Amino acid sequence: RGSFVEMVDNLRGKSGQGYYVEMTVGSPPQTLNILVDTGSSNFAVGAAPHPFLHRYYQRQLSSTYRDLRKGVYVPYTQGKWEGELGTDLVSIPHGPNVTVRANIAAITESDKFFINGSNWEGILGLAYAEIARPDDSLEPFFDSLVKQTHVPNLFSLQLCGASVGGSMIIGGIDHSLYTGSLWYTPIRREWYYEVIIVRVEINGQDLKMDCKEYNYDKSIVDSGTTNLRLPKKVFEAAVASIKAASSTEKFPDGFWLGEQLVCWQAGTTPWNIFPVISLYLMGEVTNQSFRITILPQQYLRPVEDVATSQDDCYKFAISQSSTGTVMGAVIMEGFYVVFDRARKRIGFAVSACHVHDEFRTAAVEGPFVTLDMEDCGYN
Ligand SMILES: C[C@]1(c2cc(NC(=O)c3ccc(C#N)cn3)ccc2F)N=C(N)OC[C@@H]1F
Ligand code: NA
Ligand code: NA
Repeated sequence: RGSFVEMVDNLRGKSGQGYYVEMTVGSPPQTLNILVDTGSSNFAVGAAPHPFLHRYYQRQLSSTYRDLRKGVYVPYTQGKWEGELGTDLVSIPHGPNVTVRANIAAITESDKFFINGSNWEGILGLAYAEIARPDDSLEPFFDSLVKQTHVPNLFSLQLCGASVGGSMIIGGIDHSLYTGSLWYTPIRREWYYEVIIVRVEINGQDLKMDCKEYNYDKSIVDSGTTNLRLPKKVFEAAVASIKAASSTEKFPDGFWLGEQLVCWQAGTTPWNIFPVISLYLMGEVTNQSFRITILPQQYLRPVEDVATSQDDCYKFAISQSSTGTVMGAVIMEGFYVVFDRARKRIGFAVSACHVHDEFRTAAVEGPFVTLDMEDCGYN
């Protein structure tokens, strides 16, 4: 408990491409890099020679592979994959020292799924069976891990943004990964890691929206999404106060819609004209909340692949949603995030590694008094 040196620094990534962990599947073990995703629930790996893939799972080489004789077809909003279900022995080399028999979807066809130039070739869905494909009887990896071993039913994520890195602590919390105190918000329902946002401030100014709007139709914590996505009506209001707060420069409207980059002369980004964003989350106690605050260092993402520009270019990375609030890598990179499944709660603490400056830092502060927090949840 509290100290897991072998697991610190076990994540890697490139900006724009997510955070992956090394895993092994089958006997003898095949090493694969696997995207860590708290917004889905299937363990799914490339299992054929798609040109974008460095490595893929070769079931024929594994003596402990068992076929389930069932296909799975998984379309997303963007992209899809299709695959064949089975089980096999799975370990995490920089993880707990155990091996478990997990479901694996061997991906045999995909579209707009793998990223060309990325270093990962599957996904580890860490959310709950309720959203597993094809249905909730396909037990997710972390459920198998907890059933089969003595690993405590929790994991924690420290995502360090821009090469990126971080730590996934499986079965525990490592106190060297955060400063000050953890504050917990209840998991409203076990499917996604769904939470409830009770108030939103831009530079300390309240948006003053009916709080149910913040959670329409849910709010989730998702390591497999880069952006902070906000429900359309909330995004319109939040961009409007952000534009106002940042008045002392003017940008094309396109910038705010993520339709254009903005660039500055290297080493001169004026962070200070951009406001901080705070989300108050439902706390553990009736009428009690806490707040997390992120910086423009989190929501202005650097874009390297600008082979038609010389300078320091950024994407505005808060965007409108039709799926509810998504607290993606934009939120998570400020924090050490504890997925405390055993107590159905998610903890946040200021990350010991988040990107900040001399004037402002990401922050997790409480308690605050907030009434009618149960009305904020959408039904
Ligand atoms: C399974 C799914 C998914 C995620 C990804 N995720 C990614 O490419 C990706 C990229 C950058 C960052 C960051 N920072 C996180 N993830 C790719 C394909 C997918 F297919 N997971 C989530 N959470 O959202 C969309 C999709 F459902
Ligand atoms: Na157990
Ligand atoms: Na600490």
